[PDB]
Amino acid sequence: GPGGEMQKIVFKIPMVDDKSRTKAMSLVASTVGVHSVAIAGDLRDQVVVVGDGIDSINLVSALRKKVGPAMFLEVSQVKED
Amino acid sequence: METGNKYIEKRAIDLSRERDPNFFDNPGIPVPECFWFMFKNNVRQDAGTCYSSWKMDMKVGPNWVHIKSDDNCNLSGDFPPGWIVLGKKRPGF
Repeated sequence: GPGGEMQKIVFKIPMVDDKSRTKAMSLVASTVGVHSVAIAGDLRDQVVVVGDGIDSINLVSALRKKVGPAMFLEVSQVKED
Repeated sequence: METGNKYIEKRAIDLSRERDPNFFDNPGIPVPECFWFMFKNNVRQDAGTCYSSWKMDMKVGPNWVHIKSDDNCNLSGDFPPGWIVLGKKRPGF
């Protein structure tokens, strides 16, 4: 509700192939606070994460170590009546 | 209009000729009402979805931009030179 919204964090992660995408997904889905994650975008490299209390610092560091050169695209709150 | 003359208008990005964003409406959260499209020198970079009557921080090339949306999905922010993010209301919303 208003004041208690989920986080929305979108990364751009240049992906070699579907194997990088699978790894991104498993990593994000095993991260504390994450509710759900999707990959889409024009290059299938937009990683949309939603959740609560996600430590984006540690998440982006892990993606950079394990997947590829992740960049922040967006940080926002989910609009929820 | 005699032969050999030329005429054009200014080249305003036309969202009606843009393919939809490759979006995924996450079933756990409210469906966002807007599409956004990011351009540099009129060349599409990427596209996505966002909420109407709302706000977000988005990385637009070399600069963070604080993007506000109105109820019709018009997007405002201090975009870096040559960049823009344009919104449209999704069909049915």
